[PDB]
Amino acid sequence: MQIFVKTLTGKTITLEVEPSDTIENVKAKIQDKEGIPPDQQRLIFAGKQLEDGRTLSDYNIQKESTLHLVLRLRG
Amino acid sequence: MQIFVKTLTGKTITLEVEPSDTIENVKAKIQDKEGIPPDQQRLIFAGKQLEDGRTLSDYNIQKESTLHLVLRLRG
Amino acid sequence: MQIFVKTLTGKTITLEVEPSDTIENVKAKIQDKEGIPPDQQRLIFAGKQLEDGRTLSDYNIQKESTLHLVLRLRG
Amino acid sequence: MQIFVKTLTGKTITLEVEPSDTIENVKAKIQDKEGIPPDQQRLIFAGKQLEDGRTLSDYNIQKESTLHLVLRLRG
Repeated sequence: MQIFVKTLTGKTITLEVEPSDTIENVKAKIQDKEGIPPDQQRLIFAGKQLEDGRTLSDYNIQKESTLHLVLRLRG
Repeated sequence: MQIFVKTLTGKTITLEVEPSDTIENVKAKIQDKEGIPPDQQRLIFAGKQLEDGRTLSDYNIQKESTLHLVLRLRG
Repeated sequence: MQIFVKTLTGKTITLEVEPSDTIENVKAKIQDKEGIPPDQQRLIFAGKQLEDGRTLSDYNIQKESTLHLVLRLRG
Repeated sequence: MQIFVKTLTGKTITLEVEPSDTIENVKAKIQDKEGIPPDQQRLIFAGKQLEDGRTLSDYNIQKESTLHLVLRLRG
């Protein structure tokens, strides 16, 4: 299945994922596509920051769902 | 199976792959060999731009097939 | 299950892991969260240095256990 | 099983591996332990450079075998 990740300027990243993929896997795929390492990534769905160890289905993220990407800064 | 990845100068990278390998896997292997991360890579077969989440067999890419590698620039 | 990795100022990194995870996998997860590559990491449990090729269950590390993270320097 | 990776000054890296592990997997473990990425690594066993896609058993690499590590430079 396909989902989308959007930056805050509305730039979009298209991903191929499975419901059993962890949020961490999704971050790895974002790194694969954009060079942004997982530790610098926060993903948000329905206003909620998503935890690395949980799956997409845990958050009811289904096909064509849109996630939001923001940076994690040091400190 | 074995495939070749050619740069635009005709330089060749030899890879060992399975038809069920994703294009992303191939890019990982190119990184394993040349240090070029996946997000900087564009793979082309028969003039067709190749997507990370799909497999080699999805494109009918066969033994001794040649992919072409070009860089992805920012913006 | 969830474990905690503690830095020496008592800063905490929380991880979701399986007992069958290798120490190396844990290091990969720490890299996923903090950007610290595995080779720079030493993990300690009950005063004992943990080996990359071994599992968490090999060390009898269970849920809510605390590991300590230390740096590996050159030479 | 256990194998050894030796530099040309004879410093040793100890690895635990499977016969079904690829040469690339070993290079990944060498990166995990020393921070040297696979593309900069050449491994030598029995006077021959080892190809990433082969398994250890393809080269008849056995328990207590020692591989030799040399750098790959740009050309």
